[PDB]
Amino acid sequence: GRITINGTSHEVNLSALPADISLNTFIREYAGLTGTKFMCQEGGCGVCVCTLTGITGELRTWAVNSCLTLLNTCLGLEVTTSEGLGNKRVGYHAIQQRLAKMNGTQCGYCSPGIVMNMYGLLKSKGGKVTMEEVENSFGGNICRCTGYRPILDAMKSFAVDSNIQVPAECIDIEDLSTCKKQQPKGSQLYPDGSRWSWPVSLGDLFAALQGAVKEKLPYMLVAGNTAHGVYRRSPDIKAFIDVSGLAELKGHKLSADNSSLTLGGNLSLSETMELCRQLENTKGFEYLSQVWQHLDWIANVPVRNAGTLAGNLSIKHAHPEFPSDVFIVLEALDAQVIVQEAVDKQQTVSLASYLGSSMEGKIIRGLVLRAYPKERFAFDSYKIMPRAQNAHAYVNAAFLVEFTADAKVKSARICFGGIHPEFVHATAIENLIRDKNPFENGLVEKAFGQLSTLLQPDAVLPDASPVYRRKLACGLFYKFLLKIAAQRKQGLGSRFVTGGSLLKRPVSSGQQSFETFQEHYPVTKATEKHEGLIQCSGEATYSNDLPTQHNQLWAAFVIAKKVGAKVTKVDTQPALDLPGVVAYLDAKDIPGPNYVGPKIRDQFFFPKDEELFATGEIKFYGQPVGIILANSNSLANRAAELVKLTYEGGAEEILPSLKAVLDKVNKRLEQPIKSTIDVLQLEEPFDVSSSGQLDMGLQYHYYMEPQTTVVLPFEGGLQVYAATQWMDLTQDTIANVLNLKSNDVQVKTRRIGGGYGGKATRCNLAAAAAALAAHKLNRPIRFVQSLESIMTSLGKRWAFHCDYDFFVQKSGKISGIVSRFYEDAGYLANESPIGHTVLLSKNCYEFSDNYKLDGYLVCTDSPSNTPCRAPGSVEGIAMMENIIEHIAFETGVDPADVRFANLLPAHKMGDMMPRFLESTKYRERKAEAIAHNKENRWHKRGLGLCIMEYQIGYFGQYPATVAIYHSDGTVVVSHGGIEMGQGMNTKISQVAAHTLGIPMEQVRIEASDTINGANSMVTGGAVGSETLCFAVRKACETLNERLKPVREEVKPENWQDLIQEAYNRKINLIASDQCKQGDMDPYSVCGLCLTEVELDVLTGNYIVGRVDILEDTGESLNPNVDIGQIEGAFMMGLGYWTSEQVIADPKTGECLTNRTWTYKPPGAKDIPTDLRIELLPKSPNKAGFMRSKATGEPAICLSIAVAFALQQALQSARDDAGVPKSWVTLTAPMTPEHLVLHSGTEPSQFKLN
Amino acid sequence: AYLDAKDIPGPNYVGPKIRDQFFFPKDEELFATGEIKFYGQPVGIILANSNSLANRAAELVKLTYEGGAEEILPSLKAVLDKVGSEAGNKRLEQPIKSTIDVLQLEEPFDVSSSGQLDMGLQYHYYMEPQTTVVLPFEGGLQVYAATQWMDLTQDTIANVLNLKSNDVQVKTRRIGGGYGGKATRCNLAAAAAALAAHKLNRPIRFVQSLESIMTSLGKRWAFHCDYDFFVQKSGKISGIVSRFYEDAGYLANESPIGHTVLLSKNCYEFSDNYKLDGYLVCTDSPSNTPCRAPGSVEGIAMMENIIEHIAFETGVDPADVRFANLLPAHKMGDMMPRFLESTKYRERKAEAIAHNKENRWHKRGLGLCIMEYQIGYFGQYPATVAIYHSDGTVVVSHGGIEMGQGMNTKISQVAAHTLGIPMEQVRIEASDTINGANSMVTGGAVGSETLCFAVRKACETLNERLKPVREEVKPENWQDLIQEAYNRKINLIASDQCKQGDMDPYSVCGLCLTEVELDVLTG
Ligand SMILES: Cc1cc2nc3c(=O)[nH]c(=O)nc-3n(C[C@H](O)[C@H](O)[C@H](O)COP(=O)(O)OP(=O)(O)OC[C@H]3O[C@@H](n4cnc5c(N)ncnc54)[C@H](O)[C@@H]3O)c2cc1C
Ligand SMILES: Nc1nc2c(c(=O)[nH]1)N[C@H]1C(S)=C(S)[C@@H](COP(=O)(O)O)O[C@H]1N2
Ligand SMILES: Nc1nc2c(c(=O)[nH]1)N[C@H]1C(S)=C(S)[C@@H](COP(=O)(O)O)O[C@H]1N2
Ligand code: MOS
Ligand code: MOS
Ligand code: FES
Ligand code: FES
Repeated sequence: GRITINGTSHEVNLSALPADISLNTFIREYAGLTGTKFMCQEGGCGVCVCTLTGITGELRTWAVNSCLTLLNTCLGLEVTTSEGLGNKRVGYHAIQQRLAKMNGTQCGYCSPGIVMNMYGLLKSKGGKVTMEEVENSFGGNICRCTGYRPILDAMKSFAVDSNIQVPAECIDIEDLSTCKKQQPKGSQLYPDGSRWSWPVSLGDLFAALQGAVKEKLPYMLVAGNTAHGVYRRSPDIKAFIDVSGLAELKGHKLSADNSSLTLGGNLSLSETMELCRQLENTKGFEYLSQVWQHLDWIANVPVRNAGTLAGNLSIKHAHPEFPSDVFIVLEALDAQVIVQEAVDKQQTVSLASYLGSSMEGKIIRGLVLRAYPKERFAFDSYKIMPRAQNAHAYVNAAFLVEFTADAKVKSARICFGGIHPEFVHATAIENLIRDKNPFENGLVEKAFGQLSTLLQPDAVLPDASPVYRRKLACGLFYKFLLKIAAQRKQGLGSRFVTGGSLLKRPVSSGQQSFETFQEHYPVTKATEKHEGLIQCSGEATYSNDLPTQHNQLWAAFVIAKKVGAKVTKVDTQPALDLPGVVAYLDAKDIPGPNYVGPKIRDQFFFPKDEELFATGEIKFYGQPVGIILANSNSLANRAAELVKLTYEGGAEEILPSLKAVLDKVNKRLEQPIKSTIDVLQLEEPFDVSSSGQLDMGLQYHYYMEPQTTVVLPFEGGLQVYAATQWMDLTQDTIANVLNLKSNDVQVKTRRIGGGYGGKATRCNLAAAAAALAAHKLNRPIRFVQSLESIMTSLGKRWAFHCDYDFFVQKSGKISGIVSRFYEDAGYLANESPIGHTVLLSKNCYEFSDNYKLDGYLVCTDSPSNTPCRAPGSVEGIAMMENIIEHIAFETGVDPADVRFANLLPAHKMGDMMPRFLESTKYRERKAEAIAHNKENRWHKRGLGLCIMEYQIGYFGQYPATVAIYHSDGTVVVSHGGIEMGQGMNTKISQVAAHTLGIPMEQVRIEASDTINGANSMVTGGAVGSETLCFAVRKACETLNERLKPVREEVKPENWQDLIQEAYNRKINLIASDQCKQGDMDPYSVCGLCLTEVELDVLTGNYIVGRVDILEDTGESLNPNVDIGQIEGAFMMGLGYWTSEQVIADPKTGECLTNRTWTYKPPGAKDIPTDLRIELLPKSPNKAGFMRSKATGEPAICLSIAVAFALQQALQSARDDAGVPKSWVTLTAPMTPEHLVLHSGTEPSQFKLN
Repeated sequence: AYLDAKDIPGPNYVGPKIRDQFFFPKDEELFATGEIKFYGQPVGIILANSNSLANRAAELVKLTYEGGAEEILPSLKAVLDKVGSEAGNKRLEQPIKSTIDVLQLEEPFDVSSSGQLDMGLQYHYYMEPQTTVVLPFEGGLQVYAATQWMDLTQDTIANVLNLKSNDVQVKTRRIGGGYGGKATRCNLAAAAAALAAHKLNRPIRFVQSLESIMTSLGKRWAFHCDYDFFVQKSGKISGIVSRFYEDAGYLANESPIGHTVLLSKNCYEFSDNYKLDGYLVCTDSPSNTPCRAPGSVEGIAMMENIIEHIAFETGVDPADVRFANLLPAHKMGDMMPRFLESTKYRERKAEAIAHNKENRWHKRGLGLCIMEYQIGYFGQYPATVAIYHSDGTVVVSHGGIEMGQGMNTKISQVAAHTLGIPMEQVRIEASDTINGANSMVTGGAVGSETLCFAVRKACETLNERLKPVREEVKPENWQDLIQEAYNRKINLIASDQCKQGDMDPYSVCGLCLTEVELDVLTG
């Protein structure tokens, strides 16, 4: 057994490894290379992406997901990880260096995956790509920090057509212009009774396959192992047969007369796509440009490189409910399947026949496509997704229409997926249009109506509403007829034409405007990130990058699934029967209080008791009752699912959502905010009044580093390596739950791969579980929570509902507001954001005894909700800006004019807003959207304006130690702050360098720990960076004071001499200080966003176009850091208002949206096409630190501008639909589903003229 | 792999970027490049996948030599026999020239004699062998070094590898004995392990075999003394002439000779009547290094041996020769009479002489030694102390190295005493180059008390901060005080140091009486 990684050979003893070990597990735990991450384990996120190289007799390199690829299919290949491309000593790779120097890495957890995707892309294309291709290729790489713009600028600069400005220190890429697969003979047996075969011929395959069938072994024909990503591979699989090495299952044959194309069953989707580009200029196969487009909508680059045609169809075969895009395309083209059942025994059958017949002992040998000449055949297809890429379809469709000489239908194949498991063809519609001209009077009207009636979609959560899916399938057929009308020069009505087009998305771009002041350098300089290069190279270590410890085990939660019930009996035997499963631990094992929190509690974070392990009534679906420990992460997760719980009782009403509780209205409601106005008096006169609602759901943090703690038993205490924003609380919780001394519980947190609030407190269920296990079993424990564990058992941004009345003059001037809001706490009242909702409820508007505000905390049967970027602040701004927009709507006054009518006097927003509307050309662009909306029925433009005054305040204390080395005058800092991607360390390095008077490069920041970080408050509130900067500058001012007398006496010529002279005098070159609440004055951050959208009314899909952001950052400590904070914050908010959606099962309470398959944050193509950010000039802060303002949180509150833009577009559709002019409740999120449901569209409106 | 001097990025030099006159006056190579200076001089390293294989493979690397020394002179005796005791040769220096060119007696004498004192090398025999483990880490190095001086280990590695000091982090939790042999000789293995870790980008473990340690590394400096004494019948010293020679091995670095001179008079009275000349001798042998009480051993040995020789020439009892020479109104004058009385010296000394008259082949002996040992301070030593708000437990991380001498035991007592909490509540964490940044070597027997001073001072800062809170809330217990301090955002972390001059120097008086029995036929 043999694999090459980064140019080094590894002998693989297969007998000793799991049969199903992933390339990821092998890379991380056996080669010891921790650059390659994991998070989703299912192909959706990209953090695990590496490249394979193998033998036309030429070397091909392609990206794969290391989490999905099985080690045993990689034998003899060369594996490349980020570490393989460069490192500090040998020099960083062009791609690594370009991503760091162009500000495309924050937390850094996605950076290696990004680098290796780009490497894969460049190598597969002989180093020649377009900017468009580069932007198309990162659908599989989720970044939660950068908003992707700088990632796209960096990677686009490698393109032949690059128009990107590259920094002059960036090196040039090597020439990329254009090892053999190992295939042992016979099987390889495994202790557990598993077999691998590496057949070279079809004879060998059928030997292996007949073998497996006769010994009654469940088998798998292994290509990419990507199907696991969609439906988990059965544990019952014993015979693995690698088919990635059979030539006979690859390749293609154009028939002699160009009448048919035969495709290898196990061509990869990427190979099928390259084959499409080659044959799309061949008469009769021009339609393969549409097949290419539909394959480009499937999954992402690495899944398409690894995944195969036959693999996909095998999913459809096993799972009829699976709306395969390969299936719907091939069914519409009447593809034939070559089913082979021995070396000399094969049948060519219809797709439908393949699907209806057993495949036991049989393979797909190939697929047969016939020629469809351009003018005689119209072929088109659709995949409507909730975001731009890498999301399964609401509905997909493929349409094949043959036309006779006199423009009539000879035949039609009209196919939909996402309707119901037995629906394929719209048969009544194919028969309707047969032998007719589709454009003849009344036919399309009759066709919709009929189609609308025959679509009866199922309703299996978490799939979208049946009503949306029916309206979508109809709109798609309409869209097809509009498109082919345009192509065949059939007359259409001016207002209907664009209905047949897909939205224009140009190559995205950004602009940044900011000031720097050389007189403060290195402060206010725009710099790379302190850890940028180590983040991109995979040198940077996170908690789970700790090396393999001897006798280590992995932990996973065992969960209760019955809300209101009590667990009376636990059977662990099925878990413990698996070899490598060691133990189960529950509440009975906890020495100390069964409590997740500190010994001394407060009234904000910790007012309500929270168990580590449930001992009473189960409070939510997913509540942990214990942990399994096993010798692999895979086995721990699988064994934990096998522990059987017996329940006694159960709640007869489960209310797992804010809507469920409020619809039933009580012990679940508390009223922390009670207005001093009992009834609004409104003595002022008013011309317009109305009532409305605002509804905003949960948001999953989606940090790319999962919840992680490693605990080592050490010299009678514990060493804890925790991904936490608050080490002190981790330490406190572990010491309390185990009855230990805190000084024996040492926590080290060098960095975390994002937190956004979700690692403030929810890190401690896993940290305390891991520590419990390490303490009891006296062994290292690794607890890397699965995405499903995190999303099922841990909380999220609090959901928000508001009911309001407003009373205004015809100018939009507010006479009164009554508002009631409810925030969804989950099952515990802890960590309420309601204070900040109230703080920002007035935004920048003038009130006078005329704003009645009542606020309720609501407990639901769901995980305890937690802080998420700008908690309370987002809802406070959303609430007030919504009412502003609703006012504009009812009064007919422009939204800028309602804001002007209501602004506070003598206010910064009064200078900023007019200058912003001037520079963004707001007035002409608003008139433009309206003029366009008048000319077009199915494509609508909106412009949304959001303004804000965000409050910044300080809390807690943060220590910092600074030491100068006498050897060379270089500096180290270890502090109580956590670097989570926000550039705390970058800013700290500039401040230490500025204060001491030395270069930035001479400053290094070390790991945060419970020595130099003892007692430190949680890193959050956006003030972390400036707070640690205050601590470090104070410590450095102490060093300066000690150095001053040595300066004056020896008058040194340089820093090295000053420091050695101070060492000779025994000056202490170590200073420890802190920053505490009150060291700095609090302040506000004013921001404005203008967002432009184009809405496709028929699908609900939109493209966010130009976005303009102006924020007061004061004099920015680092414009690069602050631009990146604004883009990231805005983009997380753009997610909240677009594609991110959490669905709780209304009968069980289970969080159904619990993996990448079912939860969709912004991708690379979901961002604004034109992102322009301005840091306000000539605006020094009188308060805070060094004239600067925080940037980590405020911009997420401006993101509702996107919803305001879709709202204008949706209102224009409603107008055209004849809906009486009426407000539609704004919703986080504004999904395609939401917009089609409220657009007033009816299939009777589907006209050609 | 095999690595040698060709693979060194920076200077081929074991030591700091900025050198002194005591530790680093003379060039020392990591790997030899021209003339081999001693048998066992490393020229490179082999790296292998086990300790056994690495050691076996080292012996298989085939060296070809050219030329070779006329005469190899590997011991103090060899250099003095071949060169003579007179310095007018590159191998002999005279750091100590008596201001007396020739001794003139201002007192008359009844007995004169000449003698020699010969003391050889001593191997430290630390039970943990010379050990360094180096990990590549975020473009830098993590260094797990068995060292008495992290700062020198960091400085040396950073210099030889052309790295920033802040990218070379040394952690030393404890060592299994040092006794001076891990002050500087640790850095041959540490520099080599780091070079390999940096070049090969893998973890390197260097655990030096006993043979490697005793062949390639130095030892307690050997001592030779030639002396004349001139005394009265009583044993009262009229004059001494003393020449001594200390064996440096091939380099003059880390001379103990200054300490030999400081204790040469021990606790006896002299009047411009002690001629002392001291020579440093370079031998074809590993560079010799500090070993427990370097120079102090030889200085006391020299003076006490002269007392014992005087005793034997005059027939006066060794205690009585000491009485005749004691400095006036000295602590030793109070201690020695009480010591001789309580040990029953006079009786046991007579019992041994009586036993010896009766038995030809089984002889008894009684040996008396007295000393005044000088304790002085040098360098700066940092300490960081933190109190946890959760439970009031305390952690310390400092620039001292625990090598068994009980430094952490004493620190915990002092931190506990200063803060007013039980000892059990105090933990000491590993020494590192962050909280121990720039810290001097742990040696000179003052390490423990110097760190105790640094820790006490940090704990006094914490008390000053706790004082206002204690007077305001009048707490029932320490945990309540600490949590109230945390509530008011009092900083419960303090960092401070102890430097030379913070405490006053002093002497340690001691006496020893030893009884032996000797089998004359076997030895
Ligand atoms: C993140 C992600 C997103 C995706 N998005 C989409 C999407 O939007 N639309 C969509 O349609 N699909 C989607 N897919 C599915 C993807 O297309 C398939 O997983 C892939 O095509 C499977 O091929 P494979 O080589 O990986 O199969 P494997 O997992 O290796 O094998 C799958 C099955 O096929 C069988 N098999 C393999 N070769 C043959 C053969 N020649 N004859 C018979 N049986 C055979 C095996 O026995 C096995 O049971 C997605 C997958 C992932 C991971
Ligand atoms: N890259 C990155 N940026 C981030 C976060 C994060 O986890 N990763 N957290 C956000 C949140 S919720 C806060 S409170 C701040 C935390 O750091 P700061 O207080 O130093 O700005 O950064 C913000 N920006
Ligand atoms: N157990 C033990 N005791 C020891 C040593 C040692 O290595 N181990 N070294 C000795 C030497 S040479 C010195 S200088 C000191 C070092 O510690 P101290 O200076 O704090 O007493 O302890 C002495 N006692
Ligand atoms: O305070 Mo930010 O971690 S929700
Ligand atoms: O000073 Mo002791 O380390 S020879
Ligand atoms: S861990 Fe592999 S794609 Fe997410
Ligand atoms: S930098 Fe991309 S996920 Fe944090």
